[PDB]
Amino acid sequence: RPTFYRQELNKTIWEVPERYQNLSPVSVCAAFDTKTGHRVAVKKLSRPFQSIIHAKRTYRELRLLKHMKHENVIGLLDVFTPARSLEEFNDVYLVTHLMGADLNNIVKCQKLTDDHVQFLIYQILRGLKYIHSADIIHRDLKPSNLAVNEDCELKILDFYVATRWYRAPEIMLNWMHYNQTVDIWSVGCIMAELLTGRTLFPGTDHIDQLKLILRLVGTPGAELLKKISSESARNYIQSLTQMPKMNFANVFIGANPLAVDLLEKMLVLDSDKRITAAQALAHAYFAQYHDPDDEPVADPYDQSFESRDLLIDEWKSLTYDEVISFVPPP
Ligand SMILES: COc1c(NC(=O)Nc2ccc(-c3ccc(CN4CCOCC4)nc3)c3ccccc23)cc(C(C)(C)C)cc1NS(C)(=O)=O
Repeated sequence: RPTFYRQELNKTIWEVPERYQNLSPVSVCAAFDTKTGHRVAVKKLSRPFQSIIHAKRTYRELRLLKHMKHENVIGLLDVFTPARSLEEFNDVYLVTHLMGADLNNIVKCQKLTDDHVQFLIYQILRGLKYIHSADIIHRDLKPSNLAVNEDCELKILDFYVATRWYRAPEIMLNWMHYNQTVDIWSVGCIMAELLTGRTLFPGTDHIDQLKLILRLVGTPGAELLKKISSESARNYIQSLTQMPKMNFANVFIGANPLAVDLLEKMLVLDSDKRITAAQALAHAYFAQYHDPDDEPVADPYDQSFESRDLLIDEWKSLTYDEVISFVPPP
């Protein structure tokens, strides 16, 4: 067992191994990992076991993070707790490599080259293909959840920019039966923003969001309309598509034609018709980076726990097991 030390950061108590030094708030903390000389990000979970909902969420994140092993996806470098036993186990600390900045603090400087956009979007899709192959959906893809380094290398993460502006319409209409391309829609909005410099759908409330969206991708067609069980929902989406339509070409004039073609494939109202991460990676827009032999999928992920209703203490023990069973990668 390592030797921990306490400290208070912004009225917040932090107890971590001496290994991590110079903690700095960024709850998350940036630190210097003495074992490697590299800067890392340390995330302390709020009140992990305060409720059954928190407990399961805590477990959910540890398991998922313990399984993520992809260049373009946040990975777990270390996980610890000051508690010497399950009895006193009450805090969880997770560690990952510290990244330079968000995709938000990188667009507030100047419009990126089309080549720069190709590379960034390619990495998002490469990461997304991986996460999707583990039967996992992000649901909150946006610039603030994208970490990029000095080498323009990207990693996808989730902080527990406007979510809604990158949110898929079927989610704001509460159609509950979301498919993975819900993330592809977000990617489309992101890519649009990187190419034009501006937020594609800058809505106030979600209603305004929906309206802006439908005026661009068009009124729901017959084919999509038949898959909507609810009649009030069927009518509602139609009521929201009463604004003077707009076209793609127009909104992305100037951009690489390959780029606008891909956007027309991501920004499709009917989620069943959106291109997938895998297909997208093979799009000619990415001819320059695409490699069928270096776009890995994930090992089968066991999330049978999701369909479980257990007591807090059960979730807490399972989580504790995961903490002690952690073995750092090479
Ligand atoms: C919320 O839990 C999830 C996490 N966890 C997660 O993202 N956790 C973390 C998110 C963010 C930082 C972080 C914070 C700040 C900085 C430093 N910033 C970098 C940018 O510049 C400013 C400073 N760097 C990293 C972390 C650091 C250490 C450990 C975990 C961290 C990841 C994922 C995907 C694999 C699908 C993406 C899904 C969920 N969802 S789930 C399992 O619940 O379903």
